[PDB]
Amino acid sequence: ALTFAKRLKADTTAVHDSVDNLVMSVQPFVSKENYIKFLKLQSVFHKAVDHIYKDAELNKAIPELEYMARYDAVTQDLKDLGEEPYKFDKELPYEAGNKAIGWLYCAEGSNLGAAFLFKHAQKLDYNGEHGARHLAPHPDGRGKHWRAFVEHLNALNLTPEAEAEAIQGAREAFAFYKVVLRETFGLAADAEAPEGMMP
Ligand code: HEM
Repeated sequence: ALTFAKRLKADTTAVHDSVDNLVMSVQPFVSKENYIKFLKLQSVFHKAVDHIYKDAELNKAIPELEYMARYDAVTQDLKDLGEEPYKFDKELPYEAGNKAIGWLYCAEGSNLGAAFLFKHAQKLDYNGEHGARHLAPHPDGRGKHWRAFVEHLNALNLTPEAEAEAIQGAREAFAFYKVVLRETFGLAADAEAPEGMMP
């Protein structure tokens, strides 16, 4: 990998796939009840990167970053389902520095992949205007919007030392996501999708 954005993906594809498999494994779209659990998980994760999107310094290296946050859309999705705002039990990670960049990558990247989730959400009468607001595509199209975001990432001009932290940060973001998922769907700690399952 000769670029920052590509190295991130490279060092996190395995953990990313474990996330994809685990989410699918818990049947988020099998019922309104389960979907609600999926929204709560999403809520927590996006609440946890809300301070990163609105990060002064980061908004200098990346334009309109703050406006890319999906936390509100998720809370509104919860509203549409008859649920009041959800709040995590434990303490929410509040990452900063280069490791927080990894978290940003994780959250922003998840948009790129919400297409699949968006499609299955729409099978439950949940679309970008109701219930699946947080999954709808960026007005400019997931592809474009993302490739652009990528330029900004590769633009930070982080040193190998910096990337190392950001990448470790991206792994930790993916790890947290699974911790919340397990708790939200009532699984044991360290629970994973059936071994051998492919995304
Ligand atoms: C079962 C649910 C999920 C599915 C089916 C899924 C699927 C995918 C797919 C197909 C892409 C393709 C993007 C493209 O090349 O156009 C992608 C990208 C991405 N996903 Fe997932 N994903 C899921 C959940 C998540 C979650 C919950 C996170 C993180 C908390 C995550 C983070 C990312 C990241 C960071 C990227 C960007 C990868 C890159 O560097 O191009 N995904 N995902």
